[PDB]
Amino acid sequence: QMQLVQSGTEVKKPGESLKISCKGSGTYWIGWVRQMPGKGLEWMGIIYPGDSETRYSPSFQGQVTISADKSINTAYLQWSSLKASDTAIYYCAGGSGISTPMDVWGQGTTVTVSSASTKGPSVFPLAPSSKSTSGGTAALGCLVKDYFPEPVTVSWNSGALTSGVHTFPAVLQSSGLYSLSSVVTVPSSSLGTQTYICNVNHKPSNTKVDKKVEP
Amino acid sequence: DIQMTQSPSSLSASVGDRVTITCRASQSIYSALNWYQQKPGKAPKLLIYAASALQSGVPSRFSGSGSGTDFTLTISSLQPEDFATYYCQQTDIHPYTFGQGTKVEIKRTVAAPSVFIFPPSDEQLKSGTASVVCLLNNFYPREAKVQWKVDNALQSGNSQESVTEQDSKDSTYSLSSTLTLSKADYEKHKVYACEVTHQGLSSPVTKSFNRGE
Ligand SMILES: [Cl-]
Ligand SMILES: [Cl-]
Ligand code: NA
Repeated sequence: QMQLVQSGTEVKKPGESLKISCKGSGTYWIGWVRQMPGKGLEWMGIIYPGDSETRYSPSFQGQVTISADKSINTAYLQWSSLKASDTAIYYCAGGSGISTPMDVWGQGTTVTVSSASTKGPSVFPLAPSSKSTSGGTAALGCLVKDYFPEPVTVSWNSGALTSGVHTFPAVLQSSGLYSLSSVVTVPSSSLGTQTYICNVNHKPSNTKVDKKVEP
Repeated sequence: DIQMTQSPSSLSASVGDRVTITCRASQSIYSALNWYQQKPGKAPKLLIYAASALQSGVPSRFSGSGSGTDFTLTISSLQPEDFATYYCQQTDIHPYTFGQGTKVEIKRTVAAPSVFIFPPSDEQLKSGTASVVCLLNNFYPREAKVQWKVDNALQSGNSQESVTEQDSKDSTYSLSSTLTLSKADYEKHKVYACEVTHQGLSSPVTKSFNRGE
């Protein structure tokens, strides 16, 4: 398959420089696309690496540099001074032949720009009670609070409990730290019979927490 | 730049339905229009180029139509793998601008949420904060309003929410809202309430507790 392979996840501070890469293996042009978290696709610009002719979307002109090294079939997107608002996924796209534009896409490079620093989560119980019980069903969970950067993984009972589990998307707090909840609905008669443990892994901080959640 | 308008922003459909979604360009772009599919956590995939040409490997239930300013993407018989977000993009004039996307979600009947409230843990209070979590479980459609009240005072600026992707089994959504206060602020108030508004409820549902009760 013709494919475009992008460079890995980036976590940067405001004012840092950054250069990300897009390599073709198996296009006479490469485009760049921004997708901010929870938002749609935005066209940034294009380069023809044969002679490095570039064009920028007026929104991106002077905000980023597109470049290429034809000798190694690689294109780049470079910032001299990152902003928090540069937090996004970046995709490169190209054309596997002369008739089908944008048929090849890179897998995307996730870039986080924040003043926050690497931090493992606090894992708090969301205890089942009468305030979380509805006709024989109880809800319980874990609040996975104040971590940076994404992502975290959550399982229940080491992956044995999957039915009725809702693990929410994280929210970014005004502190610059993420928070997410994971909940499960269970028979209220199981409380006190079945142990419920949320297994939390935050690889960026090497944090692993197993939190027992009891009534 | 060319403005691309997609309609609708989201639509609900059943497996086997014929689904159309529209894309308008702010000037004629002839037949220079691509359609993409995107699923959560994945790169966009080209379905259709030149307004009506199927990309290799795309199922023949997908078709495109239109020329000039007004374009459509039709799925003749919607399959479970087709619930996704769709984008159009003009390929005529740089910059090659995108539409804002149309999400195709699964249609089901209205389902009221089950509402659960969770007081802060002693572990968190010792650490200096108080989070109160309001869970709206397994409802439809996605639109819901959660209001926090502390001693019957409406809160602003101190809560955040997020919603799950539609469950592929029962086609419902769930929503978590977190009210976060300082430990000092939490200790000054008695009654913590989340008030839920949803199409499935004939009137708002309040779940509440009294601090230390
Ligand atoms: Cl088909
Ligand atoms: Cl765009
Ligand atoms: Na046509």
